Amino acid sequence: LKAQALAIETEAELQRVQKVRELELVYARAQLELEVSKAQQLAEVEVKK
Amino acid sequence: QSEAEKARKELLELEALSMAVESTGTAKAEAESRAEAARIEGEGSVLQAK
Repeated sequence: LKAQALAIETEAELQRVQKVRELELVYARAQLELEVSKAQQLAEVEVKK
Repeated sequence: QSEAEKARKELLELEALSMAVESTGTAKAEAESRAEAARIEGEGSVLQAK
């Protein structure tokens, strides 16, 4: 019975963790894009100056 | 006294049988009660996990 309950709770926790981590990965990718855009723009302006 | 001991041997055999019956009955009763309680708790735990 403990194995059954452990399997149920493990599958639920794995589903939740997978969704949370995929959302976090998408957000991190967006943040990285914004960071590199800002860095390259500032580099361009300082190089031009 | 020898005749008395002759009878006492059978008396002690019967007493040993009775003692074994009593001890095994008590032990099995307590063990089965605890096992049933554990089974019910496990099924409840499965439902609570769901």
